Amino acid sequence: MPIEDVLLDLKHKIEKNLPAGVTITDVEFEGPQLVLYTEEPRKFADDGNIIRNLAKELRTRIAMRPDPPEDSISIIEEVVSVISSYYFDSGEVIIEAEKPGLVIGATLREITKQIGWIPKVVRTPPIKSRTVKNIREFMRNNLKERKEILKTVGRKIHRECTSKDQWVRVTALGGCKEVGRSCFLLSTPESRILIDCGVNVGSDENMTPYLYVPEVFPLNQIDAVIVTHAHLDHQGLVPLLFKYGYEGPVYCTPPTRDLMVLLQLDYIDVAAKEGKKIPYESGMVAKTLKHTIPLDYEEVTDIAPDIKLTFHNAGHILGSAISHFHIGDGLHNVVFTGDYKYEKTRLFDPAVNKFPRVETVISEATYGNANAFQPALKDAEKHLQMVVKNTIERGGIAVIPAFAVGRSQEVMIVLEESIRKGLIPEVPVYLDGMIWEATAIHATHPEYLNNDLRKLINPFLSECFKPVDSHEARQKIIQNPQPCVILATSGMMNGGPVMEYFKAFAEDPRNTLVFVGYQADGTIGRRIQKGWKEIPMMLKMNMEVQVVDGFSGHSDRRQLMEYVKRMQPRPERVFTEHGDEKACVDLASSVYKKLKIETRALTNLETVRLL
Amino acid sequence: IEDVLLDLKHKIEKNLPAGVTITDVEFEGPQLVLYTEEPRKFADDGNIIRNLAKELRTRIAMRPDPRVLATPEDSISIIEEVVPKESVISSYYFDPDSGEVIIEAEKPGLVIGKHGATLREITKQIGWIPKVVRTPPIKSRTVKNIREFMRNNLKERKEILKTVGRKIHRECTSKDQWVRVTALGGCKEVGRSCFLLSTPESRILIDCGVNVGSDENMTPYLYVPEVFPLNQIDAVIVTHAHLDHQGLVPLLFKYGYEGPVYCTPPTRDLMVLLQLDYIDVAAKEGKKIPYESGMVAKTLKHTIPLDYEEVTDIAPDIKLTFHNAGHILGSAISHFHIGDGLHNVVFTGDYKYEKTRLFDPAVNKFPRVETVISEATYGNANAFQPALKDAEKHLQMVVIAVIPAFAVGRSQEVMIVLEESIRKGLIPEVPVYLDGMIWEATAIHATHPEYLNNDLRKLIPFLSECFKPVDHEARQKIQPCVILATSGMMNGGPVMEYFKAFAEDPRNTLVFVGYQADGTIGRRIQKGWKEMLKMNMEVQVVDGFSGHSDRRQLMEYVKRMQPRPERVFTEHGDEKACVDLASSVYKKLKIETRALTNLETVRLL
Ligand SMILES: [Zn+2]
Ligand SMILES: [Zn+2]
Ligand SMILES: [Zn+2]
Ligand SMILES: [Zn+2]
Repeated sequence: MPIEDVLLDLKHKIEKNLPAGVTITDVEFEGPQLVLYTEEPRKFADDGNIIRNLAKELRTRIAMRPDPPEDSISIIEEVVSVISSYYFDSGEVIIEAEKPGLVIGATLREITKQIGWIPKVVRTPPIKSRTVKNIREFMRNNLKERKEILKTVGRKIHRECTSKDQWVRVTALGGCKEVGRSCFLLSTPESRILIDCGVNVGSDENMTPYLYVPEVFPLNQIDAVIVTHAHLDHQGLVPLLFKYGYEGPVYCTPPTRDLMVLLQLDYIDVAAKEGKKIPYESGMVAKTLKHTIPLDYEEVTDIAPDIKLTFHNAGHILGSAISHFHIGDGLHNVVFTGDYKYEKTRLFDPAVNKFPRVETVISEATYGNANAFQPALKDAEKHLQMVVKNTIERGGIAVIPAFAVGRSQEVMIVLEESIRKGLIPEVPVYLDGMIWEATAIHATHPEYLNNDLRKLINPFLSECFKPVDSHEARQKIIQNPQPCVILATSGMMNGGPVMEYFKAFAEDPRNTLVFVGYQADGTIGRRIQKGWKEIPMMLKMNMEVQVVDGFSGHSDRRQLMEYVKRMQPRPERVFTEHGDEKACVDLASSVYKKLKIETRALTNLETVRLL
Repeated sequence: IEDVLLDLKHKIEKNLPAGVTITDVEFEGPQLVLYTEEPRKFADDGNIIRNLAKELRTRIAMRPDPRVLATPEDSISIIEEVVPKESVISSYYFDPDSGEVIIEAEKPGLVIGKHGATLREITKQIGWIPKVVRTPPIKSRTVKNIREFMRNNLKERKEILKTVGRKIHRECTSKDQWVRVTALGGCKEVGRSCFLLSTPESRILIDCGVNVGSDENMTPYLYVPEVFPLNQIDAVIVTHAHLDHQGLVPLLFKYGYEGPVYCTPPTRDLMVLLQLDYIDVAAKEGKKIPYESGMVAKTLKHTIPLDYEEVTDIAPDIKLTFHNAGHILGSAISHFHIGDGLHNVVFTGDYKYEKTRLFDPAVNKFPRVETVISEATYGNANAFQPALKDAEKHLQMVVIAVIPAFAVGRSQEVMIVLEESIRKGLIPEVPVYLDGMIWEATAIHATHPEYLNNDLRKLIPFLSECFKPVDHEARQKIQPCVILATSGMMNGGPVMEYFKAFAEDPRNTLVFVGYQADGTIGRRIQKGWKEMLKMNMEVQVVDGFSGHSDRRQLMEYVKRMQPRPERVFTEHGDEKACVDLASSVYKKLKIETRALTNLETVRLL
């Protein structure tokens, strides 16, 4: 292996840059990173400048780690505040403390001295995520395979370039002139990157992206998969890639990682109970997680010999990213927005549109229609409060379909506040179908929220919220109807517990059904919102329907236009996707017309050349 | 697979009439073929096969079981007894694709007999089916070398037809339908045409040309996922014989392609001529050689000629029909019928929508067309060219005169104008020297009279005493005269020897008879560059023999297409040419149209 020889060259380079007294054992490419192993980690914990002075002269991302838990936990517990938990990752120990300042750098220095492990102290989450813990245990149980997969991915990233050609192009494999099954191929002569691989949203659930075409098969030709955010319509078929023999990395933000596992296991579990087609088994979710490499916002990451990736805040859901790809030594820069919201919301900061360079933007277009404004945050809230207030005060209960992550959380923040300020009546807000576990995960990723929510996490711990995922518990809400609010899955009524709630509450006109975001073509929710009163399960709906389209987590028409208009630098092309046909085409020609930027709607199975 | 062929056999045997038997059933290329020891019975009742074909939706030919076929040498002797000595048979060729023997006779009626009597007696005795043809005036050495090569390789040939055949008749496997076109070269440029037409079941490559311009080594983007692995390619279609459309077809074989190449019969012959010449000249001049001659052989073993108007299943869901393009001998417009009427797309290749000295106008009538992919060489708003009659008078008046030309294309139309001019006395007289395979190319025209228009057909000009071929001792000997010489845009060949020596005397003229592409020496000169060689030598442009539709003609072609297409796409022109023509069709004719870009894929359905 002539890659060993570039790692030796790197070892020796490093060794003559190191200060006296500091040694390393080995140097390895592990995923995106160059990793230095050391028998003296304390020395790197004390002087953070070595890694600075090292990365500097090497022009790359470098981590150090200890040369290779139950005795560590015990040695730490003597040496060290009210510690909730520990997690031994990279030779780090995460410590959860109610008072984190008391554990931190004199004392952190003394702790590393005695135990070697590097302490990362974190404030004890108000809520326990059972998913975060299961993933951590699963990663420990699979450390050997994981290290080996990182080595393989690493060496492939640092293979040498072999074409004397330069070009860049994007092929669409789903998510064009439709909402659903987003999946795109960015390719160069050296590299093929897959952005997203979603499930369909609409009439037919089985429909996948066009994965069987020469541009994607054989899957081993794929350098990486990027997941822009955790929504099923963007990650849901990533495990199918593995089923079909993909063996590279999946890159996403840390919260995406956690949500993706949650939503995936739930997808296939619900699919079994409801009796639909099950695209992959749970073993493929495990395989996807073993190949997942999280990256934080703003962390520039070599994912291929000629491609650097940087994630930025998208403002859509927890961990949602805008994906910037820097190709070559400044050959081209392309941004895939994923789903985004160019506006500060209760949970997140606005989508980012400042980049060192951007020649091409591929943007979503969900509210892309000329018509498609959505009410201001403040007005949407008052509207929700009034619909819910009125429903309760007259003895009805308010069913609000939602996704586990996305529309549910913003709705909860509004409700808790409203009840707290005596603006909706004190009444139980039931939460069904993984909403609550999804919310727990937010607590574990404070850095992915905006400043105000960060300081607050406390809304989500209100007495009002009552979770339910027991089926036995569901029936008690049903058998004793009693004025309340129900957030329940799934967000477009194509299935899930919201259908049980609906099957039983749709008859009394006193009740209300609250749509808080768009409902896509072909969905049950969409069909209801069009004033169909006969819904197949066949039972007739007399219940009030209100639409308070303020919590979708997407940029409205104005915001889509402002995002591109105010982008720095200004891009030379934009392409549109993730909207119904008219939405993509309307937004595209609007941007050409108003902003004079050449823009056009993508079509599934077309390939466009960027350079 | 044998088992599905038995199921066909046993099936056909159930419906054959009493007395009629078959031995074997094979897919050979696009056809299902029934072998029989009693061919006479199929010659008498044509209703047997014609019905079976229409029943199974597929072309069917019957052929004699080899066990009832005489050897060629005994067939030659049996024919020579049976036929009158003054029939004067020049040659024989025993086609192994069809169990037919082509007999070339000076007097063809004598070999056929009174009402076919003698042709009947010959088949009776030799099994082979005689197709008699009038002996071509010029002798094509290429045509003869190809025929001999096919005989020497009969076993591999039959086996390649079997393999290609079984692949064509594989069953469909997708529940999806779509069509799309990927461009791999020839977009916003002249040169290295190569397009991929694809469906969920099929991938078809149309053309695979060499570059024309500054850099000769430049190929189409053949190394991308849509083309590798090359076994995924069902078929290669070669629209016409020009190097900028077929010249790298043998590179495909070098890189492991093993399916068919489909083109017209004259294209086949011209392609082999021009390819062997390409690599031979590249050796002598000292440029990069992309493949060896062995790859031209391999290509020819895989070539399957189709005549115009022959509807041909090339894939489980694609039927192909060639039609006259009007550009050069054998040039085709390619119509692809996808599915059971899912979509129809025409690739025009290079074409000319006007009757010329040699050819009829490009065809633009089809049963259906939803998409047209058209050339755009003279696509600029500016790019009219003079009338045939006016072009001729101009050439006559201008006309030592060096005229760069391609082996096939510009050279032949020029030759017809010159011989006539000299004969009538428009230019008094001169030896018209012909260098670099022009003459051999012209011989090939004589072998394909059906691919010419009516008037030239009746005429076969080319045997005038004036024309003097030359291909190194002759070169050196070259006194007032005319020189047609290769290559047509001055990127190399003997015309550079002629030029290296005649460029100094201002007395001499350099005649450009067709466009010169970006990056060529001819283009540089044609722009009035005088430098390196000092270039005081008259330059005249008589742009009337390119063999392409001018701007008016391009527009007329689409404007009168029946049916009207829903989209057109443009290619094969310099950037401004492709974009200009596109938006001109959108504006004038209201048909959505746009120029293609290399490496983009467009979805048709
Ligand atoms: Zn989303
Ligand atoms: Zn989405
Ligand atoms: Zn041509
Ligand atoms: Zn051409």
